[PDB]
Amino acid sequence: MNNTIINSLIDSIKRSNVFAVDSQIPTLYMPQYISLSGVMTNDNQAIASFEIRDQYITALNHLVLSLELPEVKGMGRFGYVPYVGYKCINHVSISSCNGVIWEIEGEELYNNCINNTIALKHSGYSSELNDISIGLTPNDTIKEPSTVYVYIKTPFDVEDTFSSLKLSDSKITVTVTFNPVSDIVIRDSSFDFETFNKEFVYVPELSFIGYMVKNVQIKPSFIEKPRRVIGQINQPTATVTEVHAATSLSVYTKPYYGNTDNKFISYPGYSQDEKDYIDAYVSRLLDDLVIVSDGPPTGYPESAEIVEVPEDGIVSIQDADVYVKIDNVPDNMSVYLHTNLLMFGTRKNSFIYNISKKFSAITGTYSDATKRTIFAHISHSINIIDTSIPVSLWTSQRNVYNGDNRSAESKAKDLFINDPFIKGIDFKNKTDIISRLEVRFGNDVLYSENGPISRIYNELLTKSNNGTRTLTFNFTPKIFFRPTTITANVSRGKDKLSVRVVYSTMDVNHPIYYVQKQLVVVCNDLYKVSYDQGVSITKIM
Amino acid sequence: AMNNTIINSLSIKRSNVFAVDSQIPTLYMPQYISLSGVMTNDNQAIASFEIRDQYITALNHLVLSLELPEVKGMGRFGYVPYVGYKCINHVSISSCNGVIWEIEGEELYNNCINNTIALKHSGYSSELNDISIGLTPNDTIKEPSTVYVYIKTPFDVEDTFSSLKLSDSKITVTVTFNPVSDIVIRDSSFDFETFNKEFVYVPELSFIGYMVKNVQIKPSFIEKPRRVIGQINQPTATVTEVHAATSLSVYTKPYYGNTDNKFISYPGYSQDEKDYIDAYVSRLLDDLVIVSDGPPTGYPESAEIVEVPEDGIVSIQDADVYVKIDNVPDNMSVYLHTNLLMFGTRKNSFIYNISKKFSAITGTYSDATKRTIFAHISHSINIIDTSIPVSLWTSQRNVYNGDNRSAESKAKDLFINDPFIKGIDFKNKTDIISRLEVRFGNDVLYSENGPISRIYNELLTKSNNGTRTLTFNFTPKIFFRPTTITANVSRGKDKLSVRVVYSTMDVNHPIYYVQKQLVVVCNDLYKVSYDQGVSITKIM
Amino acid sequence: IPTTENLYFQGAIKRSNVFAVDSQIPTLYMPQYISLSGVMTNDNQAIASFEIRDQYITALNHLVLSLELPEVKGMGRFGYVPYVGYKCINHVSISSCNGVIWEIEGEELYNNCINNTIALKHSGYSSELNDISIGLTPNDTIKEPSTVYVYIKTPFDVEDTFSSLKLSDSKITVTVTFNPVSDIVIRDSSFDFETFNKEFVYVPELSFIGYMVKNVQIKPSFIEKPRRVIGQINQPTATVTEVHAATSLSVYTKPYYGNTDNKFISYPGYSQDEKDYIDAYVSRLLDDLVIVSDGPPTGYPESAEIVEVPEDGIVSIQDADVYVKIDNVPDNMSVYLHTNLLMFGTRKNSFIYNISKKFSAITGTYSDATKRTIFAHISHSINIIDTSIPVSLWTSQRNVYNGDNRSAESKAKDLFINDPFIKGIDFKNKTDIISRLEVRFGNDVLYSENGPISRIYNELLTKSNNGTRTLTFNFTPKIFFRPTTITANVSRGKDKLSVRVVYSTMDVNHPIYYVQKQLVVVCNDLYKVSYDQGVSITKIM
Ligand SMILES: CO[C@H]1/C=C/O[C@@]2(C)Oc3c(C)c(O)c4c(c3C2=O)C2=NC3(CCN(CC(C)C)CC3)NC2=C(NC(=O)/C(C)=C\C=C\[C@H](C)[C@H](O)[C@@H](C)[C@@H](O)[C@@H](C)[C@H](OC(C)=O)[C@@H]1C)C4=O
Repeated sequence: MNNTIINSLIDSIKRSNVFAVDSQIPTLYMPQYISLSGVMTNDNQAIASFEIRDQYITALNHLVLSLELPEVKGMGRFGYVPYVGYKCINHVSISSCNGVIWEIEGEELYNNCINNTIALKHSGYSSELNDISIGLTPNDTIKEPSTVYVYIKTPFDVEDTFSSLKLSDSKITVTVTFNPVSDIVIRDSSFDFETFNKEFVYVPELSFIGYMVKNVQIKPSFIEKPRRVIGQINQPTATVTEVHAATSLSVYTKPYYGNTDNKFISYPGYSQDEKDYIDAYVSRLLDDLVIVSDGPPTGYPESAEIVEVPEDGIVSIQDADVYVKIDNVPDNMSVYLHTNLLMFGTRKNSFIYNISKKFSAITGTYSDATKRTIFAHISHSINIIDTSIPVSLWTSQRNVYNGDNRSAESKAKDLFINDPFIKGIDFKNKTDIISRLEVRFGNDVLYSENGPISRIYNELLTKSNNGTRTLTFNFTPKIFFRPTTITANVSRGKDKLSVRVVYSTMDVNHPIYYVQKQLVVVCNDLYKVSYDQGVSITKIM
Repeated sequence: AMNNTIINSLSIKRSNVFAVDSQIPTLYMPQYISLSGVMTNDNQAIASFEIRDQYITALNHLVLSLELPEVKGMGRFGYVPYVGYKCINHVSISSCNGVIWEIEGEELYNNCINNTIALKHSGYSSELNDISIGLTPNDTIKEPSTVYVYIKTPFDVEDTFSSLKLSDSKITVTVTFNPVSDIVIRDSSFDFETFNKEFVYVPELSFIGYMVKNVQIKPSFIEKPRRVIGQINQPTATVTEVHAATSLSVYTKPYYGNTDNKFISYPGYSQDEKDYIDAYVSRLLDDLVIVSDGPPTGYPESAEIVEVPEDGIVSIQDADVYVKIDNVPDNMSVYLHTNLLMFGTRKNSFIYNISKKFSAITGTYSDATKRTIFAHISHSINIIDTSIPVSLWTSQRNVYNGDNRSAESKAKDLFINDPFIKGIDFKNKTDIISRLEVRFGNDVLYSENGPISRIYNELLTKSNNGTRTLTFNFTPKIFFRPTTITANVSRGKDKLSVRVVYSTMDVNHPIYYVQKQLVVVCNDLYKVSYDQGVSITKIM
Repeated sequence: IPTTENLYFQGAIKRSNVFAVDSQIPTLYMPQYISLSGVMTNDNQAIASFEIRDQYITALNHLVLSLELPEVKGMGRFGYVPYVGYKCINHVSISSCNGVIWEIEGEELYNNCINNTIALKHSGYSSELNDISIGLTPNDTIKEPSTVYVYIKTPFDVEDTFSSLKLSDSKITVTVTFNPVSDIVIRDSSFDFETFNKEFVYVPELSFIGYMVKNVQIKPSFIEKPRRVIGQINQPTATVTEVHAATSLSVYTKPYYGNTDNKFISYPGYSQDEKDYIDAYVSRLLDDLVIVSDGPPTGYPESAEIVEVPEDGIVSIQDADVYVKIDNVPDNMSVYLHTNLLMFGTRKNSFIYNISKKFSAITGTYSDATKRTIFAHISHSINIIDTSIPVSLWTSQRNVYNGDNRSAESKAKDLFINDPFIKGIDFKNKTDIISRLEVRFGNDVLYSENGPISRIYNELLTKSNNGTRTLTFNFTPKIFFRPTTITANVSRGKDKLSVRVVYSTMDVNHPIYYVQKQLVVVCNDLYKVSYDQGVSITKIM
């Protein structure tokens, strides 16, 4: 230590000790990780029930659901959706003999864990699970058996032991409803889904941190329970009734693919970036987009317009110019460009949405050894929306053209995607289709915004990179304080939350226009956690 | 079920760790409030936001929205990474009694540098930061976008507890903006003259407002940052009237006022050290290795383009460059530019040559596109090379021509005016400080050779890009009165004098001529009193 | 119609103040960053002693050890292990005149900092340090001199000034024992390690945050000291004796490479992902795997089976088919495939583990200019285990075949890896080799598991992606509360923690089977910090 600091200190005011503290004796307890097998029940929806009844387990928290993924054998393309564990959850319910204590919808549990990288990884996020593997023979192993762990985040984990679920000498039932296996699987037509669906069984195990407490001093607390309201298809409104004490309100959009066969051209697999989705789509198209053939290429529909690339290299599709230059092309062969690989239009001789027009430069070298074109660099304007268009909409009734002018080989490689937690109108939820949000508490306008400033606040306040337009009414510390809520006024009709959105106007000649939307409104109501005590007499009969 | 061993294991006063009394908080109601400002115009843009409402009792979490316009026309254009923070010059929160809290643009950015989410919202995408090209005068270079800048204040530390209370006073939030030149990376082709004339800052301030029923206001303490920028290249800077300081930060900034702010390359959205280097290598390669029918044309007379021998090795003095290109036509030969960029202060002395920084170049010539497709490059190019302004290659100090590149390459040079660059390179990799000496009055307060104060700053703040910082306060904020370095007016200990020893560079290296500026940041303690409106008082 | 009401707060007793707090006056103190040079001692093991003796250093925390890495000159391949700073630490000991206050093993300090990205970076994680650099001339600079910073995390940093180590007018000694330089260096046979080991010296400097406190009010506290027990080689048990008050128990595996020369085929350098390890291995093998030669290739052992690739492109190695197609092959030359690059078999008529059979497609273009094959795309089933096999195990006595059928050029590029902190049986600790864990407190079974649910909990509760099978007993916030421990019953015999694992069964014909294992058990015991007659620690019993 230098002299200047010594002189600065070398009087007597009431000071708080910042260099020592009294190590308070905590409640005498003992934790233990407890694992239990359930009871399976079977629209023949799979339901697992876990009963927790023990004199020693005083309190419990940190629920983790294990799932045994079986060995997948056979032919065809198969892969699991990212975070497979969360995606196979439809509903989680924690109940006692008095009724439901806390419950959540599958998507909401996922939304609550979206900022937890570790919980998402344990759930099932690997190249082993999420890459689309191919089976060549009926006995070939597509996927090896694996175990996934789903962190069932509850309000009891917030402040560890302080927030824990205290079993007041009663039975606790944890009920897990599962989504059909079709929701968690990405497969092609070649894959035998019918056999798989029948043969597949959900193999769960519930784990939790149990606490054996000596002379526990139980006190009443407060809990936030989530409620979900899904609006009418393509309707820009949704209402949450009986709102008396709400801590938060979330608003988001979901696509509805019930009007399609849920088939999509491409899928990136484990690689989940916006660029990864785009690159996978470009790769799938390139095979049919630029062809090196001896004369006019064969195997394409009559509707297809495959033009020979001039010496200039530029092929003009209306106003759009495509520069195609392939090296080491054999003298007997020529370079061809598919000028209408995928096209859409609602009126004859009108605006046409052509996927071939979304390319500006294609360069590569022809391989004599593999009889394939090895593409070097592609200049395109392909977006996340293009990769998110269901194949059905290209060949829909609304289209005046054939639509899908790809080869039968390409069409056979299309994958079924039935992920239950998709948001917006694209796989990455990039496109914001809400131009204005209006929240009304009864007749009075509670909140309005054009830009997603509520989403920006949600992302900041929750340290999340994928948030939703959320209104937070509670800025008080949880567990130690009674949560602040938006309070109702039944007499003035201020007992409901009415959400109204203004959807972005889309072009009728773009296939995304026909993707149906659903408004999702999530409300977190406040409940009081009480512990029933008293004497009851019963007539012996 | 619980096992027998744990059961067997289980008058003393014990604290309840399994239950707590859910305390009734102060009755309040939060609301996200958004306001439009008042624009004022060296004709510097200033946005004023006035906050006053009988129901807005307190506020925190200031977020500034910015409407980036559609950019149309010809040329290369892109935004600097974290565009939102970069366009902020100064933020000032004041009342009728004066300024409550204020910050310089760079300091606000420095405070949010460890916040990934805040940085992303600010504007960090391929859509904004990649250098896009406009082909026709009506072509859209950049689509309109909205960016969100988190104005981190001392009021967010402990949420409602730390929040700024409004004692029936008018709170003004003043945002001074940097010129649009600082947030834009563009080439000569881009019509910046029209862009600068037509561009307008479109701001909107958002904050979390609180309606508090019967608020019980108490006095608090606030840390306000002060910045002192030293004389260009001067290894000294002094902070006067230091009476109660919580911290002191020291860093360096480059100065490019002696250049045209033009640089050869830029990686765009990809911001790693390797990304900067790879972009530079890519830009030089087409001029470095030429496949031509006879001696290549279009280069200055000063250029020394040598034909690559059958051996493949071209010797530039002591440096050997292996150049081997596949599928070269019979009528054409492989050439190496042996002096692409050169610098020297004397005619027969040491030369800094960029071509000598290459050891192996391999590729395949494309007959279809008439260009060389490079496979693998072995080089010793560093982050400093990518950070040299073009002006320094053709400077007066240089005995050589300097820039022996083609007119095509020179036309692709980009103007970079990022206001928050640190050190002498874009990634602030090179540490140019050999010694730090901090004096309080006349006495040496702290002395260091290695950047151990930076290592402590990075550890204690969980940041990967920190500064040489002396922290005097290790006491928890809000709940305690901050610990400070106290002054002695009588003894003369009322100023912080920083003296550095810059590491000396080679005069024959162009980086030597990059001007430096020493930045000293001091955080003074102020008392916040709500008697007769909101007012701050300097602890002395 | 476009107008929407802009109204504020449209949703409106002893109360705790949530909008204001009393700014308590703290203890009068002054911090200072203090740096000290040590005293080097030399089994000739390196030991650095730092004596802290000052009447004004009242308390201290945040220990940071600086290390001056020298300029590395000469020929051969050389690079440092990632996080070089932590890897050179063997043991850290903080002691006073009364004895040891706190101490840690090198690996445990690293384990405690594994979730701290910043601390790991400061330690030495750069392309400059970790990439394997090559020296061409005896005076060529391989590595430039560098300074690394090792954050010696102690229990005194938990609650900053509150948790800080107080110096009761006593001399505090910080002793740092260093691992041999062999442990922190990755080099080939060409590199003169004999001279390097002789010329290398550890150049340390200890830094800490010292606090000069005016009228300090010292109070007794509690400290957790880690204890490590390493089981006998290939022994599935390990016991921790005298367990009286433990806060946690960690169990993990380590490989033992003493039965090998510590040489490995490949190393990715700075790039440390699972894919980076795999890609580096594939790259190293490709040079010998696919050969473009004028007639049968030379330089390989007689044991090697190099087959000419047919016009078909398919080379069949038993039931495995390898598609090899190289472009621009000269007319005087042919394409060859090494069908047994690396092979292992316990019997002559048994299952043979062949690395060449792990490849399905190899495509590239031959360069006439550089006389090399430039590989475009490789389809393989190479895993993290393959990259983790020591070269010695390919040519071991157990193998009835030659094993290593690579060229002398490839074999000369093999690197010595002596990283002291490797876990599991692979470099990334991906493969879980424990099928069952049994923890006993005395003779009674305390905890048993099949799946790694204790590791899943460790990873969740500590927000770490690289955790260990850990049993936590303390769920109470440190420093404010007295830590909750598993208490002993000396009379009943429960005064020891006995761990037992059941290793997952591997195939005898796979070289990984012969990688020897060591069980590591870490126990954190509770000690009382008493400041009567200087600083001293007492074991809670
Ligand atoms: C909402 O929760 C709050 C408490 C109530 O919850 C209670 C009911 O459960 C607690 C739990 C679970 C705790 O772990 C602590 C306390 C309490 C409670 O009382 C403390 N209670 C006191 C007891 C003594 N008084 C007065 C005086 C003598 C100093 C102060 C509080 N100190 C306390 C601590 N800290 C210390 O002693 C030490 C060794 C250091 C403290 C440093 C600073 C000061 C804190 O870091 C500060 C930022 C803190 O306020 C937040 C971490 C948080 O507050 C918020 C708003 O976020 C609390 C956890 C605790 O660790």
